[PDB]
Amino acid sequence: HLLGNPKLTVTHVNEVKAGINHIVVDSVQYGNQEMIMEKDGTVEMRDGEKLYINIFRPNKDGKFPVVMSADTYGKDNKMGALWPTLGTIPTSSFTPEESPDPGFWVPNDYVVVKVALRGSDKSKGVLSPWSKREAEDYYEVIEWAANQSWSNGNIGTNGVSYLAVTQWWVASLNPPHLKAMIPWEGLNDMYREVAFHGGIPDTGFYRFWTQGIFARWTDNPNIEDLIQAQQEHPLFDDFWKQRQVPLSQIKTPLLTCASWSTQGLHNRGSFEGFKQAASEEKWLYVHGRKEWESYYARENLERQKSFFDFYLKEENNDWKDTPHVIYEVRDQFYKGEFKSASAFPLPNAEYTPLYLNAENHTLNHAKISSAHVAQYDSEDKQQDVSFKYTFDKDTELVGNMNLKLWVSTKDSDDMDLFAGIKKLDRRGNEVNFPDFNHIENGQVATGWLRVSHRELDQEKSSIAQPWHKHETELKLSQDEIVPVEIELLPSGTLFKQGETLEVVVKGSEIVIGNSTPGMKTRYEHEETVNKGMHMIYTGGKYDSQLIIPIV
Ligand SMILES: [Cl-]
Ligand SMILES: [Cl-]
Repeated sequence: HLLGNPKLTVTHVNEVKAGINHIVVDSVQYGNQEMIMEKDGTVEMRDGEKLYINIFRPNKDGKFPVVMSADTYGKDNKMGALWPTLGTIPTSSFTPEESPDPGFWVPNDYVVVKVALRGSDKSKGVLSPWSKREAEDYYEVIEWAANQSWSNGNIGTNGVSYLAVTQWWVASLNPPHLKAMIPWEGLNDMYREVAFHGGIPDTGFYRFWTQGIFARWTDNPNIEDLIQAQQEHPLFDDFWKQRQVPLSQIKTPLLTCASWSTQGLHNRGSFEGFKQAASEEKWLYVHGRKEWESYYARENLERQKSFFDFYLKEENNDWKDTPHVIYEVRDQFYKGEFKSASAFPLPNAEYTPLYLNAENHTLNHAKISSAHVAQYDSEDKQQDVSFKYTFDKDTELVGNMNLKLWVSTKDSDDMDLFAGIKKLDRRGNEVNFPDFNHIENGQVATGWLRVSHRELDQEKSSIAQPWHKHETELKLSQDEIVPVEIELLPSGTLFKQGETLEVVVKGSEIVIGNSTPGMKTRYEHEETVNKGMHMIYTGGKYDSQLIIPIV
C-alpha cells in the first residue's frame, strides 16, 4: 500500500503536459506512488487575472482535505557542489523548493495544490511579493479549492520561506475554508526583517532575492521594483507599513516553525507570528539546525501530518497533547537538547541585566562604579570591542536579549552598530552554530541598529526586546552621548560552567563572509553611515548593560 509499486517506472517531470496526467511519483517515504496530476489548472481572480496551478490527487473516488502552497518562484521547478551547507533535503521530483511533497501527502489521502501566484508562470499581472494584494489572490484560490469535486472543504496551507510569508499574509484575511496553517519559517514585516536590519539597508540577500524574481519571469513587465523601493523608503513609512502583516487578525489553528539559525531573515517574524496571532490553538517548534533540511526530515513531516490529520481530516488523534512550545537548547553545532514550555516568551524566563565595564571588558552582575569609555575604529573591519562573562554554573539562555549602550561618534552625525553574542568554550575557543544564510561558522545571536533610528516604540518595547519606531532619524551632534537599545534576535543556548558569553559591538559585520562565494545569499551591509571612532560608554551614569533571558 504505502510500499508503492516497484513494478512501475517513475514519471520524469518534463514528460508531463498540460491537463490530466497519471504519474508515478518517486516518493521519498512510500516508493513508487501513482496519482493524478492536473498540470496548468487555472483559477480566475476577481479582476479577471488567471493564476495557474498544479493539482496532485489520489487516483480514487472521494473528497480529500487539501494541502496548499503558493509563491512566485515557479510552480513546475525541479547542490552539494554549489551550496554544500544546505544539508540533506530529500524530496520527490514533484516538489518545488520548500513546498509540500505530493509524494508524502497524497499517499496519505490528501490533495496537494501548488499555486503559481500572480505574475508567475503564465500570469503576467502585477508581481508584488509579500503584500496584501498577493494575499487577496491567495485567499481566492483557497476558497476556490474548498468547492471542487476532489475537495472536502478543508484547506491547510504549508511550506517554507516565501511559502510561509504568504501564509501569514493570507491568514490575516481569515479565509473561511482555511482550517489550519504551517508557516514553516517566514518573516512578516519586510522593513524590520529583510530590507533593513535596525534601519541599516541590506545590500546582500535582499537584493539577490529581488533581482532573482526579476530574472525568473523575464517576459513580465509588471514586477515590482523592490530595489528602488529600498532606495526611496529608508524609514518605516506608508510603503513599508503595508508590508507588515496584521498578525493579530490571525485566528486559524497555527503550527509555527521558528529557527535559531535564520537570524537576519525569517527568525524575528516566525516568533512575532506565533506571538501575535489571535489563534486560540497555536504551537511553536524551534530548532537550531538547517532550514529546508528540517522541514523535510521524516520527524517533522510526521509532526505536520499529525497537525493536519487533526485539523483537516478532523481526526481524533492526540495532537492537542503537544506542548505549545518545543525548543532546542543549543550546546554546540548539531548538538543540543529539546525542551518544552507552555508559552513563548518562556514564562519562567528571568531577565537578568549584566553590566558592561570598558575598563576590563567584562560583564558583571552589579553596576560599575567607575565610568569608562571603550573605543574602536568603525571603518576597520578587524576592529571591535568585547565584553565577557564566564558562567560558574550551567546556564540556559532562551529568548530575546537586549544590549543597552551609551554611544557617541565624532567624525559623523550617525552610527551603524553591529552586535553579536558568541560562546567561548573552556579552552577559550569560539563555539560555532548554524547561522544565516546556511553558514556553519555562526555565532549565538546577532542584531543591528542605525543609531539615528534609536527611538523606542514605548508601548511595544519590552525589557528583553526593544521595538524601534523607524519614523524619525535623530541625527547626532558630536560628541553627543546617547542611549541605544539593540535587539539581539531570538536564540536558545546552553552555557556550561566555565564557558563564556562575549558581547561584541562593531562598526561592520561581525561574522564575515558566506557559504556561496560570489553569490550574495547572506545579508550584507555595505551602505554605512560610519566614520571614525565609535565610543561605548560604561559604568557610572552610563548604565550600559546586556539583558539576558535565563530560563
Ligand atoms: Cl524572551
Ligand atoms: Cl510597528
